[PDB]
Amino acid sequence: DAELWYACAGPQKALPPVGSVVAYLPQGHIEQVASFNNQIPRYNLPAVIPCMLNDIQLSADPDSDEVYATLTLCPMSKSRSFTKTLTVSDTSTHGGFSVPRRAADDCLPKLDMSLNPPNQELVAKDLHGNEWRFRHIFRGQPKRHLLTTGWSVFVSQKRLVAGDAVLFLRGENGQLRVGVRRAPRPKVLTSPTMHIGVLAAAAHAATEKSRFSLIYNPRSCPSEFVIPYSKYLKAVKSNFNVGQRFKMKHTGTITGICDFDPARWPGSEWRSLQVNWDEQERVSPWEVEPGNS
Amino acid sequence: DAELWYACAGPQKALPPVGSVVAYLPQGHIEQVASFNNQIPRYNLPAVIPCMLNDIQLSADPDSDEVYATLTLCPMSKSRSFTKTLTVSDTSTHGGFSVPRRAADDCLPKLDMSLNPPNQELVAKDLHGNEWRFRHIFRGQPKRHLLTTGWSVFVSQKRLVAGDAVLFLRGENGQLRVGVRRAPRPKVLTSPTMHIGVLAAAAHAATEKSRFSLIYNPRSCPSEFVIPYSKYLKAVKSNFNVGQRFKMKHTGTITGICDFDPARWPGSEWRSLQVNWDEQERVSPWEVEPGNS
DNA sequence: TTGTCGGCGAATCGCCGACAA
DNA sequence: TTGTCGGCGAATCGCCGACAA
Ligand SMILES: [Cl-]
Ligand SMILES: [Cl-]
Repeated sequence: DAELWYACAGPQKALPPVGSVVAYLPQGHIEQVASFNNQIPRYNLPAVIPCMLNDIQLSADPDSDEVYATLTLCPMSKSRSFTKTLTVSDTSTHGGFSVPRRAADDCLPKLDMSLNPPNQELVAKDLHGNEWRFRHIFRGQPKRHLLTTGWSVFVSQKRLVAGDAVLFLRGENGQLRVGVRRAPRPKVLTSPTMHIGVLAAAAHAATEKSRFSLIYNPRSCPSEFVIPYSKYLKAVKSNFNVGQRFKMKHTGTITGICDFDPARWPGSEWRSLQVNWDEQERVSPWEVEPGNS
Repeated sequence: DAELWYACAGPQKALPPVGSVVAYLPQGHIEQVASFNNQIPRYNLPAVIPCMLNDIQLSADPDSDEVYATLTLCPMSKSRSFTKTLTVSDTSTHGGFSVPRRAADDCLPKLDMSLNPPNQELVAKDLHGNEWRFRHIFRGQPKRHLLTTGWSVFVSQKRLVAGDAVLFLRGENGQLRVGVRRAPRPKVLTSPTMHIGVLAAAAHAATEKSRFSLIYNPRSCPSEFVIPYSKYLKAVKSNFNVGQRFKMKHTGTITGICDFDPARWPGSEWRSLQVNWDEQERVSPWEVEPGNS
């Protein structure tokens, strides 16, 4: 289910539609793969590459549960939801799970309060179609919504620890969906060979106008690097200036406008906005909005 | 400890020494990275690349325990040991671990048989220096060597299942070492971008005579692709012929001698020997020996 | 509102010879 | 030689209100 995939990725995540023109930004692709590790031949590669979004394949690791997507590019010429950060008691083998009162009313199905105690056995599917059975009971003094039977098994099988978060989604159907967003945490190739591979594949696809492929790792990608081409153009046509107040979907002030990496990426709009927050320091024009909406 | 690293990799594994000339075989490097997944721009890349072995870095995944090495190449112009495949009872929460009688005598320290029952608390370090305490008891009827206290914890923490194997090494020192060899089982880059990255990095290093780097995954590499250059030359000078009997460090018969992939790797000695076993079908001259020693 | 706790009953865990392959 | 089993004692597991933040 695609709604579950975006929930585990992040609330502000929504990939461009297949068949639409997108702006491929290689600086951001490298930033993603460089976050997995810690010079190279210089390629004549443009800082932006308009591409047709040929295909998207949402995927999830079975054992680890991390979500990722495979995108195919070709260079050119809603539902009720809630998330809770798991506490120590939630993950402890001692007790069960404390359901936020707002979540049980706005997300979980309504219990029969005429029962004593009100209870139901919920059944939720994860990203791989596996069913999970939870007993949802309303007890305690003061009274509360708890998940008892089936919760600790869910904790051990998915190896959940405190600080992690559990997700629940209820669509129009009675079926429930459950997800996991783990707290922040080179096996096949070294980083320079990964770095070189990204450039050469993009270069070959750019000069030949042939389609290539990449992996999107949402929870390991600081800034999206496949954005709608229209959103990219409207950002370029925008004329930011020093001292302007901006906002992010947190507020700050633009302190400068210059290139982020003028050595190998001259004239690039990537992270070209020097900013200072009010309470990371280099952002792109398309991820900010003038701070007076 | 380097002895533990090679134990977890495999008995027939021993990398060339640092500072020696090695034969880099890109066909085998691709075979390794293609085993992690399931067309590309053609590169003028030779089937063998003599390189100086600049550095080796043995490493091990902390959580998963898989071993890998980072090698740095530059193109040019002993101890008592035993291994047991873990049974169901070994991994079951029910009992402990059955130590093979030959292992306790030839590897583990000698128990004081004057005790009743003979026992000692062993302390072994894993690949990351963590200590593991096991009670080694000699009991049962018929009598046997068992590991009781500390074994089931070792099973749960390392997530061991039946079919996996445990290793133990005893050097000249009293300190013991323990290892794990798990049964046979794309996150950051797609396979074509991995494929392209291997070629381009090797190509750039070959034409510029600059040093590059790669990852060796022993338990995911079917045939070694960084071998001593002398061993490669002596294989080329060898004149195999059809019908010759060969042996592998299993015996068979050579049925043909031709190129393995004449499309993109013409005139390559890689897997250039068609063989038929007596009881996989394409091997290289340097991994076989005439079957009459 | 909700995280943590103690309390017991339920249950898995773990060490021990008893047995065949 | 050694894998699996039953047997109990040891122990963690799990559901329940009681309590403050
Ligand atoms: Cl899916
Ligand atoms: Cl080491």
